[PDB]
Amino acid sequence: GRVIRNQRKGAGSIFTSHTRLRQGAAKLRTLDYAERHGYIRGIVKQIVHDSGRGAPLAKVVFRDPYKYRLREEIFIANEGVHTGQFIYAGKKASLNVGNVLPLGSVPEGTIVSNVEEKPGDRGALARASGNYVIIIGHNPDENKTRVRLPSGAKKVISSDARGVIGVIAGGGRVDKPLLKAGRAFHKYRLKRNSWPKTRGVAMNPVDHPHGGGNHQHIGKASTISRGAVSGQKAGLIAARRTGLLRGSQKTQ
Amino acid sequence: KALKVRTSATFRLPKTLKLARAPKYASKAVPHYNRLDSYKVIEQPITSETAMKKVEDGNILVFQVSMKANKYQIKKAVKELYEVDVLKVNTLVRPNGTKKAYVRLTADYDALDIANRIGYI
Amino acid sequence: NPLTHSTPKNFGIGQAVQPKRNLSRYVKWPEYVRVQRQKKILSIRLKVPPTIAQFQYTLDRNTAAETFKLFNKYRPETAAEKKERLTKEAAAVAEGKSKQDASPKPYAVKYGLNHVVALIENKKAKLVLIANDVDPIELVVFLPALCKKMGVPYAIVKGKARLGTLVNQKTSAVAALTEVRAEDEAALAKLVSTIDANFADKYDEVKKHWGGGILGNKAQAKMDKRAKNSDSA
Amino acid sequence: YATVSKTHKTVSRAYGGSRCANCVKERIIRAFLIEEQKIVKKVVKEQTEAAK
RNA sequence: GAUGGGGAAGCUCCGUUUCAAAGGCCUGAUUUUAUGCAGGCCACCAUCGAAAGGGAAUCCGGUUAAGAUUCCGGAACCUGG
RNA sequence: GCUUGUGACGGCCCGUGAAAAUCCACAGGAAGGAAUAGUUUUCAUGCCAGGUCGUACUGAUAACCGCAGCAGGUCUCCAAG
RNA sequence: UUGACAUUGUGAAGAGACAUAGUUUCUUUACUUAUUCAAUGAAGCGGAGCUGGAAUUCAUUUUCCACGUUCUAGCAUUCAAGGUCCCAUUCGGGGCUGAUCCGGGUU
Ligand SMILES: [Mg+2]
Ligand SMILES: [Mg+2]
Ligand SMILES: [Mg+2]
Ligand SMILES: [Mg+2]
Ligand SMILES: [Mg+2]
Ligand SMILES: [Mg+2]
Ligand SMILES: [Mg+2]
Ligand SMILES: [Mg+2]
Ligand SMILES: [Mg+2]
Ligand SMILES: [Mg+2]
Ligand SMILES: [Mg+2]
Ligand SMILES: [Mg+2]
Ligand SMILES: [Mg+2]
Ligand SMILES: [Mg+2]
Ligand SMILES: [Mg+2]
Ligand SMILES: [Mg+2]
Ligand SMILES: [Mg+2]
Ligand SMILES: [Mg+2]
Ligand SMILES: [Mg+2]
Ligand SMILES: [Mg+2]
Ligand SMILES: [Mg+2]
Ligand SMILES: [Mg+2]
Ligand SMILES: [Mg+2]
Ligand SMILES: [Mg+2]
Ligand SMILES: [Mg+2]
Ligand SMILES: [Mg+2]
Ligand SMILES: [Mg+2]
Ligand SMILES: [Mg+2]
Ligand SMILES: [Mg+2]
Ligand SMILES: [Mg+2]
Ligand SMILES: [Mg+2]
Ligand SMILES: [Mg+2]
Ligand SMILES: [Mg+2]
Repeated sequence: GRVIRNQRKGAGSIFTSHTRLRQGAAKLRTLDYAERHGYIRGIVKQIVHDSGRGAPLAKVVFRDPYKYRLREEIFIANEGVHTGQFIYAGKKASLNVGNVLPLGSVPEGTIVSNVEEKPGDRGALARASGNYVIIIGHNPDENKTRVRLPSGAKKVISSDARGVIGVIAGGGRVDKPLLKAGRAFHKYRLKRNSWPKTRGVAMNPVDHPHGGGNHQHIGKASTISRGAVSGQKAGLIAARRTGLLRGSQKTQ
Repeated sequence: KALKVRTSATFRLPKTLKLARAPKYASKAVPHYNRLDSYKVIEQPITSETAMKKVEDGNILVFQVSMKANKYQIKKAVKELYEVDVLKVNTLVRPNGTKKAYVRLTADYDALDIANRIGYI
Repeated sequence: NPLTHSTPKNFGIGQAVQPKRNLSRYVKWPEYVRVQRQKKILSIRLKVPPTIAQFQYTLDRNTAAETFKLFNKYRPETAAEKKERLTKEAAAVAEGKSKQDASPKPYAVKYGLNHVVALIENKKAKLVLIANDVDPIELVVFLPALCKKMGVPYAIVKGKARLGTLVNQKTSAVAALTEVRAEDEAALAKLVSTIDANFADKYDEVKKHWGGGILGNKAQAKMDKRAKNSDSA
Repeated sequence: YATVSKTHKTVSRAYGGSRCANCVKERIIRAFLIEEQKIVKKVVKEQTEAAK
């Protein structure tokens, strides 16, 4: 039959992002001379909403070391940072909320955000409202630093990978029931065209693996293999268990 | 000795001698003559009754005039072809695709005389 | 002193715009520049095989200078020189009735790759010069081996351009002597010997010696410091 | 604003038609004190260097 | 949607500042002279895309068979020089 | 009172509700400038110029789309007792 | 998706045969120039040295860290002031230093 929905999302037409209103891209400062030999001061000039983002951004402005001018950066605001606060970025910087430091220079237990996977990538890990990472190890030779990500996964990355002290602001956002259909509607209106969702099981066969039958039913195991093929993979992909998760989760 | 000293890290395309063209044969052998002289600019008198009224009452000459011609070229060509001074020139495009010029003469001139000195009436 | 004032200035991170410095080590060269540089690098990282790398062993500046000195006395005719000679023989010979020998037997440098090769092959050259450039190196790589087998004493020399000068071409690839005025055979034996002792004789050992294999110096220091410390504490 | 005399585009204090006066009272004091405490900072630690 | 480019047998497909030597202003030096060099900059890298978005500035009175914030009258305003 | 305009406020959001051209201002102080006379056109007055294309009418139970002078469809402003 | 071959090179320890000389082949783990990824209007790399100083001296240095910025919602631009040398003293203007050396591997 027909191309199913989850393969149409790929050509990005109606499915591309609703970008018009966003502040710009959140990133750390470029890993230049200052930030990697000493530190460098800035002022959060403004913290502000980003459409379709949970967490607020913090506009933070710095002097150019090489030219007479102001250069403005777009940070994700850690909880507690405030307009007019001074932000410190550098190896030799000091450990307070807001400042940005290389995971090497912060002891075990430090709680940081917007951390890079490789030094310099200008911020990858934990950016969603609420999330953060915690340093759990250091290996002075080959300078790695071990962290636990918000997913529970533990990764090891360069000690030079920069992070920012604290947790991303706006946490708790998802404790609030959406209550009604429109509050989702407007939510997704400023994200992408992913909402509402027809159940495949309400479609006809041309439309979906799940479509058709004289009653609605999936008709075969809804757990699909990784080696499945486009047009096939709808359901629980590569699912290694299935059913109500009873008992405490949480990685050992 | 030793090396240059570039203070900037961008390398830019060197400023190189731009020689001007000095041909060896010509473009077209004989230049074109003036493609829009006063005789080709200002085409005919327009002498509808309602135009004659502009002459009599308005101190205004109406001409059908070249499409390729602007207010500047119309003004000059009237000046030159008719020994008149021009206040301002208004134009429009007729619905048969021809340009009409409402040419207003200054207070010294009298378009009516000037009208039946070119010879219409 | 007067109402003049010492202010100094603090370029120590966090303050004062950096001054203008020489970023020449940092400029983003055009690709053609970057390539020819890295060609030379890449050329040296790899272990270059013995039949190349027998080059690079250029003749020394002193001996060469002494060798260009000689070869210069043997430049080929100039346009004028030849034109001049012609009218001399063309007029004189045809009337004075000489046997197209109201011209003296010319002594000059032999050149051009294909020319010089049959010369070496026919054991006629007495000193072949080979350039160290020559970009398809193949035009030239068989020459030491060749000159060796033909017992023809040769020398690899800096300057295809400079071989070019002494023969009136932009470049040359090879310059060779076969003939010589008796007033010069003396310094040529002498010349041949220094050369023979630096190349032809050393040819057999050079043939066993692979080349290249050189680190860049950020890597060199890396193991000059790793190998200093590790072994001997 | 290009069709208007320059007095319609400033007040005559420093930072005239740009910053709100109360705001220039501010940056004046800050400037003053910080430049002062800067002299204070250097002689505290000029001593420290000779008192250790 | 061109361009240095990269795919494609190819009609062409991709990319839009992208692995590019990407370009132009202010005046000075001329008083052979018309404009070479002398600085210092600025590195923004096409272009099309709104007669409802942004946007320099005009009004009243009169006038035609049929035009009018467009003509006439008077009174303004904007941009450039 | 009615319609429209506008202000200072207040509700709402896991929604917080374009861009760019263009204009001005300020920080800076390169430099240029008077007493035998210099600076000044962001004050006033004064002079010249402003091209190209559209501009009629219909906009609907007859001027548009529905084979048509079709009871259908087709965006909007003004709005008396 | 999985294997083989080609792109494919350099050391080192260890297995494996002519049957316990090292040409050759794989297991490990090193190397960087191919290839690959990221970053930047390729700006401060790598190596040495100055000064400080923790350090304890088994002749004297055998080393290791450093080696301009953190009360404040200011200010930081004209090859930099200073110092010093030149032009033939004009106004202008230029080197050096201020800001240490060496290698041109942008990181
Ligand atoms: Mg997009
Ligand atoms: Mg939808
Ligand atoms: Mg669902
Ligand atoms: Mg559903
Ligand atoms: Mg159905
Ligand atoms: Mg099916
Ligand atoms: Mg199925
Ligand atoms: Mg079914
Ligand atoms: Mg069911
Ligand atoms: Mg009259
Ligand atoms: Mg018109
Ligand atoms: Mg001669
Ligand atoms: Mg005022
Ligand atoms: Mg002032
Ligand atoms: Mg294209
Ligand atoms: Mg346009
Ligand atoms: Mg418009
Ligand atoms: Mg508009
Ligand atoms: Mg009227
Ligand atoms: Mg009329
Ligand atoms: Mg009408
Ligand atoms: Mg009028
Ligand atoms: Mg004006
Ligand atoms: Mg309304
Ligand atoms: Mg609001
Ligand atoms: Mg203003
Ligand atoms: Mg100046
Ligand atoms: Mg004025
Ligand atoms: Mg023009
Ligand atoms: Mg009308
Ligand atoms: Mg009608
Ligand atoms: Mg109808
Ligand atoms: Mg770089």
